[PDB]
Amino acid sequence: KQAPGVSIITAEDIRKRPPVNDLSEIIRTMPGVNLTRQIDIRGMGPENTLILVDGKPVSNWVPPEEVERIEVLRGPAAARYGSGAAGGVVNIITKRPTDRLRGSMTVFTNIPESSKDGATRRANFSLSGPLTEALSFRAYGSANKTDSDDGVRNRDLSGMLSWQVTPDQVVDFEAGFSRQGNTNRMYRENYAITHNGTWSFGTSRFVAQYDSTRNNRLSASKLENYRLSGELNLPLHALFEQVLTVGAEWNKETLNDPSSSPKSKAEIRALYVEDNIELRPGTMLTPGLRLDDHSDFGLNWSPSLNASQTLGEYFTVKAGIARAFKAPNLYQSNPNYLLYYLVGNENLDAETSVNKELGIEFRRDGWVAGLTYFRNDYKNKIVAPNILQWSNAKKAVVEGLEGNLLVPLHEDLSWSTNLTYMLQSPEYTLNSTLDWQASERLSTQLTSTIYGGTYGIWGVSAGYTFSENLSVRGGVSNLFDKRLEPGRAYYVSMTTSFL
Ligand SMILES: CCCCCCCC
Repeated sequence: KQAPGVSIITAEDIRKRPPVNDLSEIIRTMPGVNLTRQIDIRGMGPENTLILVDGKPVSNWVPPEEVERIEVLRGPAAARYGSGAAGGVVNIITKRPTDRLRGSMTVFTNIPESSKDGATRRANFSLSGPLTEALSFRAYGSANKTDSDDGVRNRDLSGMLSWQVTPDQVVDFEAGFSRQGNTNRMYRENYAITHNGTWSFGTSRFVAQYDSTRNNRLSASKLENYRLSGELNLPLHALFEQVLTVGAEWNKETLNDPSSSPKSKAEIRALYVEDNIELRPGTMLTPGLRLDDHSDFGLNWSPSLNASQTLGEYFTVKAGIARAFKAPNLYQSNPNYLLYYLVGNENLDAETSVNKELGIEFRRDGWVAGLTYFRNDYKNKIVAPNILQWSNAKKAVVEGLEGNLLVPLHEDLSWSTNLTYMLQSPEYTLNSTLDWQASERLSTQLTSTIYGGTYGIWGVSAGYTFSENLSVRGGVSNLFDKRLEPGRAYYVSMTTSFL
């Protein structure tokens, strides 16, 4: 669940700690992740956290209760994903069509104790199952209302049709929309086709994708992405046991917005090679290189080396180093667009960064303890300083510790804490959870988050499971109503399902 540079959140994790709005509320508890309200990894800023859904990029994403696992990748091992990934990758993984029919609903409602703060109700479903020996489907969708504190609506739906062409091949057809109101409106639609083959010589995954997004204003603007993607994984035994991965991306984004020659385009080509090599049982060496060619901005090399060595049964060491970048977007690279103003800038350079990490983990008898040092050294962060202009920031450093501790206090009691500590050119967060499996069915959390001048915020949380079909969860957040961010608030959730 925790290792160096990488964190994993489970359905069971989310299910115990229902968010109020989006998954950022849970993802921010992972080591090296803050909200600044958008996800920020290892100090690097939001614009360098990359958000994929089933490995596909996207620019509440996914109903929490529909998420199977969230994978968080930080720092060097995340360079491979290109621009937007210098701080790392959040990868949100969904539930998938199944040989048997499957429904779930969820209702959740969070009521602030202060009427100043505004209440939330959200609501979602997932249906999945077979049609045919060769066809399977899965639909999920959500509706979300959040009153204005003295509101805002979201609706999304996404469908997947899955076709088993062969026992060794699957195509996925996907499509759906998200819509948001409150005036400010946004409508987004999405199409994808996916081929996954398992072959004698390894595996393959090709992706086509289209995204539109329209935004209305208190004038309209439309954005569209085309993507193509190929990835091979070929295990080899030559010299040493290893798994060669080869991958290519092609990417077009178009923007039309007559708040400013109203159209703007950009194409992206890339190759990457990672080779994960077993030098010896217990030692992993994993070089890789990624070429990103940008239509405005030329070429960007992102070479990386990562490695791991085991130190007996109970310890492991991990280090890596990698170059990474962020290319500017169409708003920032084009002087004709003015936002309120701030102006694009045709002579912008891409942010570059050299990200280094080194960590140890201990693991024994349900005990887990990791510490990781990181240091990122980055250049031309794009930043806003009358008519202002997007600019390149001068050099900077980030450096922290990530720690993760997990302690079984008893068979059905466990204590867990997650630490993030950085200096930039000296703050820390601590996220802790005391968990009690009182019964098979009954489950209890105390949770705290401590910022550091330092201050504290504690929640309590309870859950009961009647059956496969029904379960219930309820909780107080900000127990002690610490103010001078949200006050104390009561929430309650019900999940029905017919697996
Ligand atoms: C099944 C193909 C649907 C394509 C819709 C295109 C709308 C512009």
